[PDB]
Amino acid sequence: DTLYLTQDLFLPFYSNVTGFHTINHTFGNPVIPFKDGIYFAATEKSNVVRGWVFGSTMNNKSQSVIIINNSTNVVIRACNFELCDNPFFAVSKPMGTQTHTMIFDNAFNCTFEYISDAFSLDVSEKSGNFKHLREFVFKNKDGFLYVYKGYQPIDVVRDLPSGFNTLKPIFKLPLGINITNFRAILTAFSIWGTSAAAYFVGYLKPTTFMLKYDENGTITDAVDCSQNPLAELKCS
Amino acid sequence: SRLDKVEAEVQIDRLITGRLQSLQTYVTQQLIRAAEIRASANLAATKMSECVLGQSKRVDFCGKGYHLMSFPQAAPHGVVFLHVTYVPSQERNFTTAPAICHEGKAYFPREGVFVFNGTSWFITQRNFFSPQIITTDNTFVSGNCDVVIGIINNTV
Amino acid sequence: YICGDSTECANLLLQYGSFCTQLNRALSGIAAEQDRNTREVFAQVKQMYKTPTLKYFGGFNFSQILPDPLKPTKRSFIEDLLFNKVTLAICAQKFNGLTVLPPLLTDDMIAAYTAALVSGTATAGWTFGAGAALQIPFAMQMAYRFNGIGVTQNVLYENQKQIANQFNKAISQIQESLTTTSTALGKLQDVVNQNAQALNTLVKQLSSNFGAISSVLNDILSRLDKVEAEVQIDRLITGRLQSLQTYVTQQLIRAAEIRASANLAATKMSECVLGQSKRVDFCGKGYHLMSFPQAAPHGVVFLHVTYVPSQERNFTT
Amino acid sequence: YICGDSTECANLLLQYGSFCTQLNRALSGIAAEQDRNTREVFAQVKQM
Amino acid sequence: VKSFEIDKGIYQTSNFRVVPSGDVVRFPNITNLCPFGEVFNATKFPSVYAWERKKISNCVADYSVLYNSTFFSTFKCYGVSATKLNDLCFSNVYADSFVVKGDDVRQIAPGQTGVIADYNYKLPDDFMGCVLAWNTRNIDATSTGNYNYKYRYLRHGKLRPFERDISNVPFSPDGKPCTPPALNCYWPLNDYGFYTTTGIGYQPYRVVVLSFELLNAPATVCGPKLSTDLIKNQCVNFNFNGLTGTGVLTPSSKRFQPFQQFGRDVSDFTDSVRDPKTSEILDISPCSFGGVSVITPGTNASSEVAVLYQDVNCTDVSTAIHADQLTPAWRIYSTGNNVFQTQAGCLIGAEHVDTSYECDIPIGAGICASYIVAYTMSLGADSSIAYSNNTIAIPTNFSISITTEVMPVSMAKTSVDCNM
Repeated sequence: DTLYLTQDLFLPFYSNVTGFHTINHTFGNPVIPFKDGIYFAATEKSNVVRGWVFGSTMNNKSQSVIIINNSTNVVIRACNFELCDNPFFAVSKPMGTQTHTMIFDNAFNCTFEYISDAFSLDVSEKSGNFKHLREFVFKNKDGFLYVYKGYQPIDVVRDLPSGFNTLKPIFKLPLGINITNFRAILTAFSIWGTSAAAYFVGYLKPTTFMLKYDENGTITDAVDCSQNPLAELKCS
Repeated sequence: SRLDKVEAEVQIDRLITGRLQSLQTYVTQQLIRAAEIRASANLAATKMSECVLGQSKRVDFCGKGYHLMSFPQAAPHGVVFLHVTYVPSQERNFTTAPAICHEGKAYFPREGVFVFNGTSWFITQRNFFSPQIITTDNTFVSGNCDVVIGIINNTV
Repeated sequence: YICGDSTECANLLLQYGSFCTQLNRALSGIAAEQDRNTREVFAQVKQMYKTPTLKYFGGFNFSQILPDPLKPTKRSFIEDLLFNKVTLAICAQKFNGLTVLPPLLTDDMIAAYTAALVSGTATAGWTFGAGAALQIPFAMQMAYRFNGIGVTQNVLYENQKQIANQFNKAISQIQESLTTTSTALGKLQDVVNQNAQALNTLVKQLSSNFGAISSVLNDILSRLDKVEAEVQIDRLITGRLQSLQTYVTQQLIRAAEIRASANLAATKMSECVLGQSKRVDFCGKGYHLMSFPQAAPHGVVFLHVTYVPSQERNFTT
Repeated sequence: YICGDSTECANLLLQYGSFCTQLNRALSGIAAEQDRNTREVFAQVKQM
Repeated sequence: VKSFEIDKGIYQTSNFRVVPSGDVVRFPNITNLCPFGEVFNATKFPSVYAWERKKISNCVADYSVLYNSTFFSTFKCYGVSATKLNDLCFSNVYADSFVVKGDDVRQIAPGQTGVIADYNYKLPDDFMGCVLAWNTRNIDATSTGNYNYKYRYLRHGKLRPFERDISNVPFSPDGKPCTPPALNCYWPLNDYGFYTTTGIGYQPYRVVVLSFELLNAPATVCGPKLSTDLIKNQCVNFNFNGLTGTGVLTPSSKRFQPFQQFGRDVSDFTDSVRDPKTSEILDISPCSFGGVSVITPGTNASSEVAVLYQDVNCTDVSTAIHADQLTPAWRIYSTGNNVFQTQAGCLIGAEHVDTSYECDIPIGAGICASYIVAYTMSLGADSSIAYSNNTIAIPTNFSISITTEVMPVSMAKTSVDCNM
């Protein structure tokens, strides 16, 4: 039950969204610049969007990290990675078995590997409402790598709904690599394929926010400072 | 005695900074006391120009009574008044009429209240008991005999 | 407040003289002056009267002004509205170091003083002050208050019912214009908000560094060893001492302003309430027929019964 | 007034807390009280 | 007040506080022995451009092998001090090792990048522990030439804090993957030159940077202390994982989130904690404080006093005096009676009186002392007047009452020679 002004790299309110609406005609997996921490979200059906390749020049001479799933557990390895023009998840349509996880091509001068706790995870193709919805923050600070997490069940036609969704501090990494450009990894159904699902990108900016904690200890409202003169009046 | 050079200037800067903060604290607090004491001085000049140089009818300002006189006296770093007041302390219980209906029309006394309807005898003052005989000089023509509470006759 | 507690920071505080004694003397003097303010304003009654429990005199009814025994509180209802209006911003136990001492004159005793003043205003004569009372039946009172105004006595007894209805509708419009309304109780809210902003600013100055490594004691006291630590603790003590001295000086200035307003309040309660003060635009806005004090959170609220004449003819002279 | 302008002196000023906010609140309060003084003295006329 | 004669009234005096009784230290039950005999004593050490970052966690560090030894050349700590290093519990301490000359240790600090310590190994300015370096001129140094370990000296720009590059890029001022040794296309690599009988600045040093990741979890790495039990509802001392102090502990009513360890309030104070062995207790660290204020009759009529403890509830006071806990600990002082109402606190040495008097001495809230007694207050002479109709009291006789009234006009005209 307080109000806590803090200066920290957040997502600004109301700002621009680089939406990637992939369909069976549109294969959305380009290279994206990192630029001091990003936002991420994905309206999905049974967890397609495992995979993030945070690189420098996206080739063999670039120390990069990979955050994927082997359908059982989160696997994080950072080493020199021969990054191809399309690494893909060969997810079958009747079953969903990644037979050809072909990502770790070669490995030399390796410096890191981490395997987290295993948990239940769905792979194969589904349809219906946009029940699965990740919201991640891939933040860079003091050489570390910060990865947060939060969930919200939605049912939207094709856009990003409006509403607050608090995130929670899962991961911290000791890596320290020159993350300038990156990509994501999707699943190629089986000829590739996805369902009517999309994933989003937002950029961070160092400005001041006023977080309104409740009596139970949960954010119910946040107010940016650098948005509106009424907003800086609120956080002043 | 036991210092030589610039290491001494650290010590002397500490002492100067501390004594300067203490002296500045003293100057600020004396300035606030001077503001309070000039508010009291303006009260004193006001009381000596109201009470002493005349008779100030404002209530419970000069003395406690009704302020008959006032006498200033000197004092060390101040002034002491002697408010000659007027405290009336006895009480009777007399009855009243808020009007007089003599001939068929009401009479209010002198604006200057308490008609003395102590069995319809006199008209007195507000403060000191002083009966005066009811005549037409002590009253005035007022309307008709329709808005009264008490009744007095035979105003002669 | 300064120097949270360990052992040795206390020695570094004692090496700045007797500033803690100065600040305690200044704040205790401020507390005593505010006790004197509440004694000066309210406690002008030697002879405390009782509420007459009749409360209807020619139609001049003092409902919601004099308290009622049928209700559990000994206030009145307008006092309840004024107590409900001013928001705030066992024994409390917080380790700021700060506190709020309780006032001397209790709130129910303040309401008893105000009920005594209103009851001795309505009952108990006009000679109230220099003496005790006169037992004047309150129509004779406002017949007398119609003589420090330049009108005759023909106004009141010929318009008894009209002035009674106007007075009761005026009290009822006060009851309307206090409840669902807004900023026109703003001086007391400004007092409470300025005190809360000063104290929260002091707590906020606890949060900040003043040039040391970290902004809190007992957490620097882990990773420090010796005299290099005394530099950091001297920086923190000097900064917190300047902030506390700033607080004491600004509270002393606010105390000077609030005792000027307290002397105005005591003057108005000894002019307006205890008589009829003919000086123009001091008590009310009209010609000041009566006056009624009411209690308030950290203040006082008057009700100046004035006399506003509003019609005009055009006669020759 | 304090800390003319560069970049880093501003950080050294922010390491003294919120004194600039205190002084701005105090001087704006003084300005508002002087506006109130001029309204109290002169503006006693409703009907000009 | 520096006098023998003392006039009648509440006078302010010193401040009381309950001295803590117990001593509560709470570390987690993880007990393990650190790899400090391996990370500080190893055979293979990398170069600067591939500095190794070892996760050291779930251990109990000793912090005594770093001190009782002259083997270390430069032991300079930055964020912490030396002797009180084993008083804290850290979380995921990281050891950063690399091998330089005798000159680059001068460039290892927050700031002072210079020549080699900018392109190769960048330090932050806040999150620092201790930087340790020792001489190893008898292992790595060969007089005929040790061309094994390299660094970089040509990179487009600086580094962010804790950032590392291994990538052997064919350096060129315009991108341009070159074919060296062509003109304006040099290599970034270079050898060290560790020799035996060379200068001191050309001798091999092993630099180990102990980053102290301060408490981003329930703590794992600790020092050799002894975790004791808890003592609730009694003023004790503290040593938690990263927190000390002095407090009165009690079970909470919190809704504390599982990723979380500390519980600060609306205005930045601790007020609640989480025990390292599955408990979530509040922290009312104000055991008791306030200020005593001696009620005295005036030293010319009586000499029996009464102490007013201001912010208490007369349970910590009686327990504190009968167990001798207070900081103004007297010698001739006992407690037979204890008046407590009107929350301005304990009043030792007084008696309730129903017959209210004219409030000689103003205790706190309503209550007033005299003589010693402590009644509430007589607000005035109680009265009730016959308020019927037309009967009216007129004063008949009077008096003249010359009452004094004192006004100050001018305080002491002072001046200060502000050069003396």
